[PDB]
Amino acid sequence: QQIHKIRITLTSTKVKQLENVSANIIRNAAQYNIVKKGPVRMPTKVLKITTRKTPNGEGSKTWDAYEMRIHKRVIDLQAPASTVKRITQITIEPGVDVEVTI
Amino acid sequence: DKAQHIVILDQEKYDRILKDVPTYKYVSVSVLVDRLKIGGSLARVALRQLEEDGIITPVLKHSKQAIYTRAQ
Amino acid sequence: RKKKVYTT
Amino acid sequence: PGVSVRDVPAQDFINAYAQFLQRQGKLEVPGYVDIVKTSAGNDLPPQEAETWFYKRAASIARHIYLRKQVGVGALNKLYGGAKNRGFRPHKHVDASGSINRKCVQALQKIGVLEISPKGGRRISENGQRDLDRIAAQTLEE
Amino acid sequence: LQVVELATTIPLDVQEAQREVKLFNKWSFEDVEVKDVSLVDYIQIRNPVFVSHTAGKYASKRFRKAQCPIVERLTNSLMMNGRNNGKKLKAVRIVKHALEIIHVLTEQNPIQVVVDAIVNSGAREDSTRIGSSGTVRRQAVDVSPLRRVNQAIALLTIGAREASFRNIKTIAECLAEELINAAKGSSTSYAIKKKDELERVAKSNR
Amino acid sequence: PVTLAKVIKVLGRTGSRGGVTQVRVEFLEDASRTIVRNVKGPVRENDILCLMESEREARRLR
Amino acid sequence: STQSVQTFGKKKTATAVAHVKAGKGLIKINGSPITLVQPEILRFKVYEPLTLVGLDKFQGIDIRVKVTGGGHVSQVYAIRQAIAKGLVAYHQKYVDEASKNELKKIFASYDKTLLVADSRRMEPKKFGGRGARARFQKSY
Amino acid sequence: PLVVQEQGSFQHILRLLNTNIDGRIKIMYALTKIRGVGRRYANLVCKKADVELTKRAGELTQEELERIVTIMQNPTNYKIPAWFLNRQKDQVDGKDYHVLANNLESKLRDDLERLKKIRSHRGIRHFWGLKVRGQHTKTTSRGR
Amino acid sequence: IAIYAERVEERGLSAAVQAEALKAKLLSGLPIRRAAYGVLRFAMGAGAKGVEVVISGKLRAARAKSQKYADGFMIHSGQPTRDF
Amino acid sequence: GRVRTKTVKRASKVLIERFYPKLTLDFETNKRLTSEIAVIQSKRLRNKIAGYTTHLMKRIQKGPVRGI
RNA sequence: GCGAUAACGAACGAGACCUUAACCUACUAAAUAGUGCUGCUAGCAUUUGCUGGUAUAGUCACUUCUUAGAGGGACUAUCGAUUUCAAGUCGAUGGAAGUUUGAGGCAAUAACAGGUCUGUGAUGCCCUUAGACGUUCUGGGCCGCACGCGCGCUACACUGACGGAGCCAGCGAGUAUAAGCCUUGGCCGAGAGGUCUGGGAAAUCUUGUGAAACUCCGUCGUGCUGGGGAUAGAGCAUUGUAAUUGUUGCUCUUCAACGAGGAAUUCCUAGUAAGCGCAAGUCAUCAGCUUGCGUUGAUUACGUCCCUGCCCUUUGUACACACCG
Ligand SMILES: [Mg+2]
Ligand SMILES: [Mg+2]
Ligand SMILES: [Mg+2]
Ligand SMILES: [Mg+2]
Ligand SMILES: [Mg+2]
Ligand SMILES: [Mg+2]
Ligand SMILES: [Mg+2]
Ligand SMILES: [Mg+2]
Ligand SMILES: [Mg+2]
Ligand SMILES: [Mg+2]
Ligand SMILES: [Mg+2]
Ligand SMILES: [Mg+2]
Ligand SMILES: [Mg+2]
Ligand SMILES: [Mg+2]
Ligand SMILES: [Mg+2]
Ligand SMILES: [Mg+2]
Ligand SMILES: [Mg+2]
Ligand SMILES: [Mg+2]
Ligand SMILES: [Mg+2]
Ligand SMILES: [Mg+2]
Ligand SMILES: [Mg+2]
Ligand SMILES: [Mg+2]
Ligand SMILES: [Mg+2]
Ligand SMILES: [Mg+2]
Ligand SMILES: [Mg+2]
Ligand SMILES: [Mg+2]
Ligand SMILES: [Mg+2]
Ligand SMILES: [Mg+2]
Repeated sequence: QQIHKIRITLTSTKVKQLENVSANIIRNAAQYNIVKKGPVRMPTKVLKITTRKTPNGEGSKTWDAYEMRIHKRVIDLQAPASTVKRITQITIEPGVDVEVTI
Repeated sequence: DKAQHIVILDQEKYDRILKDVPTYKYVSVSVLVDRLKIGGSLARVALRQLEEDGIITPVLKHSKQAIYTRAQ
Repeated sequence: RKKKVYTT
Repeated sequence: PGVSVRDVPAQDFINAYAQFLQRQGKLEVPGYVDIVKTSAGNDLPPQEAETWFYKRAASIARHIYLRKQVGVGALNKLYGGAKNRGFRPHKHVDASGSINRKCVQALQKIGVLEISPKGGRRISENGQRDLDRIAAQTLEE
Repeated sequence: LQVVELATTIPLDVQEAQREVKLFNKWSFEDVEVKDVSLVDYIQIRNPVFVSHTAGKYASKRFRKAQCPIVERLTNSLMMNGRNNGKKLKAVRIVKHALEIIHVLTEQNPIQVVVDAIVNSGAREDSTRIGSSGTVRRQAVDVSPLRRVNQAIALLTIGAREASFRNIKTIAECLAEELINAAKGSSTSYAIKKKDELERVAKSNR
Repeated sequence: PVTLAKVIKVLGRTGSRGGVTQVRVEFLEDASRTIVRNVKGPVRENDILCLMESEREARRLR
Repeated sequence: STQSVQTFGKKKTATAVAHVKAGKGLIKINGSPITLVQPEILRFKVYEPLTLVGLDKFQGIDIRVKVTGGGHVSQVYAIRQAIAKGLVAYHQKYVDEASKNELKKIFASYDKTLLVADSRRMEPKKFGGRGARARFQKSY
Repeated sequence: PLVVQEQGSFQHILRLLNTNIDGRIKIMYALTKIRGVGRRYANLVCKKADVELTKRAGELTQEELERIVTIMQNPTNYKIPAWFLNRQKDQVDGKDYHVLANNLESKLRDDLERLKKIRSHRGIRHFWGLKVRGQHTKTTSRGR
Repeated sequence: IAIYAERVEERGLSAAVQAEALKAKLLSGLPIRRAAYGVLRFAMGAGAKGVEVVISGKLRAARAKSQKYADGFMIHSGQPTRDF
Repeated sequence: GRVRTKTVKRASKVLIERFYPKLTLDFETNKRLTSEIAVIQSKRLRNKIAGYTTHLMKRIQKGPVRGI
């Protein structure tokens, strides 16, 4: 249990904090001589819900079209497990959630 | 209702076909039906053999359309 | 009009 | 230079492989081929009663040649067509499973295909050998 | 005469084209005559095409249709009556077959006959209506070359469409009969009855 | 006896629905006797359109 | 390696990735000869980029394309664009640019879609009708 | 595989199962005139009788005509599947049957009183001449 | 879970606080005009670019009415309404 | 139509009255100059303001313009 | 907007703005995307070639195709015409894009007795509150059929029906001790459908959703015909406690009006109309419905106030609860 090929999966609704955490981890993986693969932009998922505007059923048939974009990025690191987890706490962000899988 | 096109080929019509089709600028399924009074299915088998017998030259080959001309 | 009427 | 299946038109290659497979006679034909319709969406059985099974097996062999581990469920969708629902709009419906499963099973006992790892049905070591042969005897005219 | 072969072999007959672009490698444009001075700029035969299917953008500006090939304008008008909209590949088949029938008959160049049938089918004066909110007040007016050309294609294909309805004669050879008769100016053909009747009414309004 | 007249000036849309256009025509031969006439279809300048009858002018249409 | 250029042509959704390598002139569609295009009535659309310049231009190069997406007709226009762009792109990189500008002149003078992808895309559908502009029939 | 001629052998009008069949119709579609014989059924009895479908009705000889009416009357005896039959799992004797021209309306009728005799809901609506399969009648089927 | 309570820095710029404050005044029987102008001036005093208050309902009268109280500069259409 | 609005017409003519010597008849040069002269919130309004300023510059060399 | 100007200079709305589609061989990377090479490997002619499989260690190379973030790119750019030489408009050239680049989202000042208390543990008041008008259980009804009307789907055939064969998208969705999701692959079954394993909480698997129109080759041959598939009889499965008033699907049989539709009237200008299917929503089951998506893809204007509706100006008014005066 030392140096491993380690995956960090990043998902969030907003891209600004996602790219800051992504760049900050990449920055810390640069000055630290750790070979890295990423970030990989997964195809963004558009969660769309189309309801009727009318609470009742009177009027012209008008519809809302709500959206919820989900952006997912995965980054591959080659480092021991202790090093990668402390990197996560350095780049902790409320919006972006992190899951680590070996 | 008035069509009553002949579907069985007798001998009087057979040699009349071989005597009339060569003297045509353009023969097709409808041309055979229109003037020889034979049915569409009987026209299609007549065209496929008349080409095999050399009397008729195939201008264009197609399932829905058979364009033929005289070979003389 | 209406008025719940009983039988049993 | 050589000849492959991909170098010959599909429509007249199958008409040639169908002719060989019928004259060879070794393909086992199930007993209901004179009764059944190819798909539940169809309304009539095939018009070429004597030869339709051979031609469909020829089509199945060629289609499997060009791909990797195609299943039998995928074959039903491929040969399926638009069903004639009376007043409701048309819809795509899959073909009959037994006809396709018997063909691939029949093709499996003639030596052209076999069950591939991770699902599907691969083409046999000899399956490539004999299809490419038929292609050569197709284009000489 | 230069019979090249590539590694991907190319048939002999199709190689006979680095020479001239003939429609359906049979129909040359070199020998074609818009036999009317007034429609030369609106019957486009200067740019040869192989197949009457270009998928161009001729509906963006106002007069881009005059730049569309004349055969492609004819095959566009065939796919009508709901069930045929968007079926261009079927429409090209009718045109390809129609030209061969026009070739075996009268032996002329099939696309020359098409040009003759279009110039002879467009009415030169149509009587437009100028009714002031209901009353009948017909007035005779002139016809522009563009509307003259494109109404000819509309009338020629409409007549062929109705002649092939519930008739053993196929649409390709109903179009051939419609085009051949109108090309030679015969009054038996549809779209020549209409053109004369249009120009006849215009004479009854001046 | 049809006469051909090239158009040299598009005056404007006339008629009740605007479907007819006033245009200024000039004859191909004998480049004179310029006449104002009405035309049904879409018209640009320099369009070669023939006249069944020549001896008639045009004015605004209803 | 060798003189290899890779390009692509596009129609509505169809995209034809052209691998114009060099060689004896091998030209295949998804591993199949162009002599076997399925739409016979449209077989001359992919023959146009060949006969316009002359088959002698393809002696030294071999082209292998992989076309996916779109529809039957939309794929034909994607293939002919990948071929036309691939021939031009090879000349710009491995031949003098005088010849590349010559080839580009004949192609553009015949059909813009040989080199320029059509920008038309499907209009989105709007509610209140079955189509982009079409609306449900109204009654009074 | 080529045009052939005949004289005096064609029979313009046929009589099968007390039904008149036009002799110039193709055999597969001529039998569909017999009520109780559809296109799907006529295709199989001709294939079971080794009568190639490329023959018109009048082309057939007497030997073939009797061979067809025998198969239609005994379908199960000619490897005709039970599920392919008109009247399978019969009400009274429980065997698979295929009713034909004159027998069809008799047992179709016998089914109607059998529904009406027990006075079921489906039988009642059949008596009224209304739709029995749950169709709405509020706005459709207003002719007469 | 841990909950922290934090004071809003600029109470005048929060429409939620201003709407809750207005309700606590209207429920005390204070007149609408005196109550409405109490949020118009409180919002602007905090530095808002603009503010508009609409109060709808019924007050002693059987018929219901709505009154708008604008002030300053207000934008209405487009994305900036989602930002500012 | 392509009628420019007032937010682009008046903002462009303030530039000419203020930075005429540094302006020119080339849109590309003008486009870069106005990114360091004005604070434009959106790129599209940048290439509009400069595109109408170029038209005015092209018009000033042919005679006097109204409003500048 | 130009311009005219007792007005000058402004604000909201419009426009700007935001989302999406179309370009980038110019950056940034990608074993959940793709490719060439390379290992290993198959078939066909042997010329070293042409088609493949395999490849999560070849511990390869690359980012064009695929994905998305930072940017760049179009501003009517240049040139011709017209114009008060102004705002502008029409043509070309270049261009991925020159109709606001295409399409949408948001959208002012006031207002309607417009529609909803049948969306709300949103509500004032009135009614009821134990034989309830609360709530629950069983069964029926909301589908009920002499009729009038509206949104639509099939069709009236040959530019077509079938029968084989060819075989191409995009928008999306998907589960656990549940209360059961998407389901390939194999095996049975004519079908509908059944069964055994496995993958996938997902660019990984379903899925290239191998969709339909479409195309080729055949049968049919103007015939209420092989168009059309109502109505009905008999039978086989699925979902569900429960299918009778057939949930739906499948098999055989019956095979009706309809032979292009009067007076009237609707929608629509470019990837648009029209066909043609597919997905998501409702959903245990049922899509002839909507919301989207893509395949094939036109005719005809690019004009006008003649009809119709709305806006502005002038005008009349005994109306202002404003002609429902
Ligand atoms: Mg299919
Ligand atoms: Mg099929
Ligand atoms: Mg149909
Ligand atoms: Mg149907
Ligand atoms: Mg604003
Ligand atoms: Mg806006
Ligand atoms: Mg504003
Ligand atoms: Mg891998
Ligand atoms: Mg390899
Ligand atoms: Mg817009
Ligand atoms: Mg009311
Ligand atoms: Mg309530
Ligand atoms: Mg309530
Ligand atoms: Mg609710
Ligand atoms: Mg109770
Ligand atoms: Mg109801
Ligand atoms: Mg009922
Ligand atoms: Mg509606
Ligand atoms: Mg016909
Ligand atoms: Mg078919
Ligand atoms: Mg996938
Ligand atoms: Mg019938
Ligand atoms: Mg039925
Ligand atoms: Mg109308
Ligand atoms: Mg109307
Ligand atoms: Mg239900
Ligand atoms: Mg559904
Ligand atoms: Mg007044």
